[PDB]
Amino acid sequence: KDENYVNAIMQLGSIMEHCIKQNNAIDIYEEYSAKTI
Amino acid sequence: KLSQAAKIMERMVNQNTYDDIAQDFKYYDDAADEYRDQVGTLLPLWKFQNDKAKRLSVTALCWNPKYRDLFAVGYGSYDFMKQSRGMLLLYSLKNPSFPEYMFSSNSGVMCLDIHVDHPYLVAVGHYDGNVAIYNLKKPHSQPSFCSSAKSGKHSDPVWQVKWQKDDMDQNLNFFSVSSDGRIVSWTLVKRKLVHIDVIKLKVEGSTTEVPEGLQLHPVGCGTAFDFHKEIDYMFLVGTEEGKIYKCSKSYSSQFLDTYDAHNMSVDTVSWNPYHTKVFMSCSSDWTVKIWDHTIKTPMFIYDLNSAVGDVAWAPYSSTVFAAVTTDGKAHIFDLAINKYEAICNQPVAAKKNRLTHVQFNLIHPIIIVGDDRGHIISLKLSPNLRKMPQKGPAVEIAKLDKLLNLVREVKIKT
Amino acid sequence: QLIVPHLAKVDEALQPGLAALTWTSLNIEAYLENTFAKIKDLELLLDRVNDLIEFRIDAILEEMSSTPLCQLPQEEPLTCEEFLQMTKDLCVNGAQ
Amino acid sequence: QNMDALLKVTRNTLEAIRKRIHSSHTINFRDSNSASNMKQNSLPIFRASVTLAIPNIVMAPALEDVQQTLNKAVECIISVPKGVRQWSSELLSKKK
Amino acid sequence: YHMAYLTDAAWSPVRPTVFFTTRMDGTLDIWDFMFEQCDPTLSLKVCDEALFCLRVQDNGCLIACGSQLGTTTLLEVSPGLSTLQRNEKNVASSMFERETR
Amino acid sequence: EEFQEMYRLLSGSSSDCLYLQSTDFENDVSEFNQKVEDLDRRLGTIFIQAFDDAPGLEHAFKLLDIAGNLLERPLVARDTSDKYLVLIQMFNKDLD
Amino acid sequence: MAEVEETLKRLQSQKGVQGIIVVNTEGIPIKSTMDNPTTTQYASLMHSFILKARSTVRDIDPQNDLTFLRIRSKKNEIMVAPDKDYFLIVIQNPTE
Amino acid sequence: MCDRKAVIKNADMSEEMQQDSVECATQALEKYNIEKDIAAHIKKEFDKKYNPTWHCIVGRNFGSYVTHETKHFIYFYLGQVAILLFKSG
Amino acid sequence: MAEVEETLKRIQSHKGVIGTMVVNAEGIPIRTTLDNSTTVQYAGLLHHLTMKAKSTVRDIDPQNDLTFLRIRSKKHEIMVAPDKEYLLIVIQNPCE
Repeated sequence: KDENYVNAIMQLGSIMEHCIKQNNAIDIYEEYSAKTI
Repeated sequence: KLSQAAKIMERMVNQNTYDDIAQDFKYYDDAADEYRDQVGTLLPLWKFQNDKAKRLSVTALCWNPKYRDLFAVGYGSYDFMKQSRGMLLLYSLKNPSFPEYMFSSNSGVMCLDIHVDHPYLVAVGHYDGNVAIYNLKKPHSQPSFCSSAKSGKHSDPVWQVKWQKDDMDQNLNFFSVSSDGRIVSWTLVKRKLVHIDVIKLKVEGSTTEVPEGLQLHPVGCGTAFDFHKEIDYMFLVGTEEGKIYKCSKSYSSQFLDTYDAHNMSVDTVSWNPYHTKVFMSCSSDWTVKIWDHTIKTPMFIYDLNSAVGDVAWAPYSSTVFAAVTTDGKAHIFDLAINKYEAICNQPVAAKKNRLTHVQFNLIHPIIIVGDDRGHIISLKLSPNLRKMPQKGPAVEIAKLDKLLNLVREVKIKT
Repeated sequence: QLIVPHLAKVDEALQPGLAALTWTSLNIEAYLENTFAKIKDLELLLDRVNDLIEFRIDAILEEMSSTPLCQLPQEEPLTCEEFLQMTKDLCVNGAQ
Repeated sequence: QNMDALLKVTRNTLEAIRKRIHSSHTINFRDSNSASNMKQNSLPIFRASVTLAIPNIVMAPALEDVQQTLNKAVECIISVPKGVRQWSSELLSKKK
Repeated sequence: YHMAYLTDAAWSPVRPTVFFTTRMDGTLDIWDFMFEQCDPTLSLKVCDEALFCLRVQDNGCLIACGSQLGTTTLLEVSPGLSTLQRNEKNVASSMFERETR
Repeated sequence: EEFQEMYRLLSGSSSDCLYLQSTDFENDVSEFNQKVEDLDRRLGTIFIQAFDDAPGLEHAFKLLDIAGNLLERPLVARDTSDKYLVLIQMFNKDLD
Repeated sequence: MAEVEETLKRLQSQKGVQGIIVVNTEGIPIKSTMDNPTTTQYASLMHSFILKARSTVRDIDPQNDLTFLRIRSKKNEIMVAPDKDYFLIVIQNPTE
Repeated sequence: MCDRKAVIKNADMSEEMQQDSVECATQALEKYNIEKDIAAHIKKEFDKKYNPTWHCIVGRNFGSYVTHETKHFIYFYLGQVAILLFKSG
Repeated sequence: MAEVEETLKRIQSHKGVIGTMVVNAEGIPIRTTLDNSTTVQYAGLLHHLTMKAKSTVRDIDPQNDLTFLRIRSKKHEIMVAPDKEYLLIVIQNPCE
């Protein structure tokens, strides 16, 4: 119910929504004759 | 013992240089298009450049068929007396700062293509007539296969190479065209690059007997060729003389049809990805001509007043294509909107700078323009440039058929 | 060092075309076949000599170089009576 | 090449003997803490028995016999190139 | 029709499509009629004298060639010429029937 | 099975394929003669590729007799005229 | 080896990368391009952290294992992967 | 009955009461989640069965230095929860 | 609250995200997308890993603070977002 819960979720959720797509668009685990004897 | 770790961070040092800016262009061009009626804009995205190819011309561009962010760039020298080495570089949108894979060739790279089934194999032709097959899985800079004089090669520069379906023995196949008039099918059998001469180009009407008894028959220099989407044997040859030879794979001696396309060198001939009958031609004649394969006459004529380096069909709809010219201007046309003028014409480079090649990303709405000094620029099409109207390829076929029939009704009456 | 008599014949094969012969000359084809045949005989000389040195002299020298004169066991500690086989039997057989 | 290869035979034989004799007292410490009684990680070259002969403790067989027999092995290793006939060298070191 | 008489031959015991041939010019011709039909896959200048006898080891890897001088050359062919390809017998069965037909 | 389906459509047609009426000569023979010549140049292209695949004199003449009774047509005669001279050229090479 | 050092030089030449240190599992740096005291406290303090990061992850899941760790501070992100007996640190400023 | 394998690391008794420690820790893990009561249930069962004084340590990350009577100490892993039971008193 | 949950359902609705929860700057969950026992173990361990990441930031330089934390393991990736009083920790599988 405290107001500091609201703006923290908005600030970090902007980081989450930006950086979850960073985990999604880039896959970290993506691994790219006959001689004389 | 750090090979696993260093490979992880090398791929993934390129995160904040991708997705701080990949989701940027997803919603960066949503501006000023509700106020502009029918004219689009090209949005300046990132610039790709390497120091090893500063004085070399971008001569071929091809997106990876599997990856929406990886593309391969080849570097050559269109200047005939300033020939030099040729670079093969692959850039990812994840790493705009540094290319993902570096390759080098002795002769100037003038053509490349990526296999659709095997995105790790690229066939690259050069100025000396050698075609080479590079493997991306191998970290070595050498191609897996490479033609030579003993294995068969062109005596003239290779201008286009295109991958093809596997042959009658299930071996990888690709075709090449060159200035020696030889269209050669190259087959990937085990560890060899076998060459098969399919079509030898000859010029008609100029077989003159010099008055002591020898006939040097004229050999039409080949510049551009593309295969038909549905018909397997159908393909076209864009020639130096301004002619388009409609040809078949099974007829090595007779062309199916000949179109007097242009009057200087036809740089690019490509088929429509939706309509099976529509192909297009561009040349240095400053005119951009659209054709049907059943009709001799060009359906559309677009004089761009500058030498059109390259054209490419867009794969989201069949009525829009792009053209780049030597004056630095990129031209966007839409036949359903403007049958006579470009809907967008923005100078993406300087007047001194000559544009060479252009292509579209398959999924993301961003284009790439090549250059004669090695520059690569990414550009997102505006929502005006990707405006959508039922869905399907037959819808795009019927949309272009109405445009075809109307211009057919134009030429019947007018 | 040993092929300078035959390389003199190879040096006898090349010199008329480099200096005396010209491009307008009509005896090029005879010079072409004479140079080709003498080069072809040089091809037969080179491949036989390469086979008799890269393998034959080198591997047999390598085979005897890799022979250990003391077959040291790791299953039983050597004693006074055990070490006599190392001194006499396999040492002589290795020498043979 | 033949002297060099033959020297590789003697130098590999003598290094193999020298490495095998050079073994630490506690070289079996990697297995367990009671390595004094168990066999070593690399097997000990010699085995002897310790007994009393008043007023002395004598180990059997004699340690001087171990050194002499090892030297006799070295002498017969040294005797191996004596039985090998040499070719294509006039003088290497046989005075003036 | 070769320029020299053919003196001995031996099929590959592991490859139905591979046979080896000898001439009097010391030429061992490696044939494989899925790759090339009218020409040998590999041609070797084994010696400068006339080969007379030819034998192949049962694994198909080692090849002995006897000459006019009483010498024998042991040749280790490539894994592409000594290993059975997938359904190589089925390739051979079809064209042998086709050419017989 | 695809060939079975297309003939079943002709067999199952309400109107007979053997329907013969006035002026039908100009109706279909001009289309029929077009298909004969198109098959002739397709079979002629097959023979030319097989003639390049013919490795000898007797087998080319057998292949000539395999594709007989059609080379008298002028269009395929022009196509095969050069390969007859090729057959002339390697009869020389067999004589040499 | 050659690919490992080439990647290290490539990572150092990457845009915004400030640091590269190779440390074993005890906290002792092995390969570094910078001054030692900043290298040493980079090595020791996060070796305490990688002993806590791997323990916390494995507390959550016994069969899991730590593969990578990102510590994004106000200046940069500590960008580091463990590998067998070592972990290689990349100190990269994403805004540089 | 959870299939938590009793990975025995150091068990200094006879084999019979090793299983009693395994079975009681299995009952303690099934009945309780807090490591207080898991260490309590093992100790109170062993105090009733094998006399005072026992001590039980239950946890996932601990390094323990304890002194124990002979034939009266086990240290083992039951699944992932580690149990240190030793007698001292 | 409506805008708070709208972002937090959007975070869960993003690709590969396994579970999202909010732990404070003390070690207790507030809301969760998982069960209570798994989240509490996730809350106590990852917060104590978060301040240990914060501790690793400040002993490197006291003027620096942690702003974001990714913890990639063999199975998933733990994504901690530190704030003044809350930690927005998201479990996401990048392979999904």
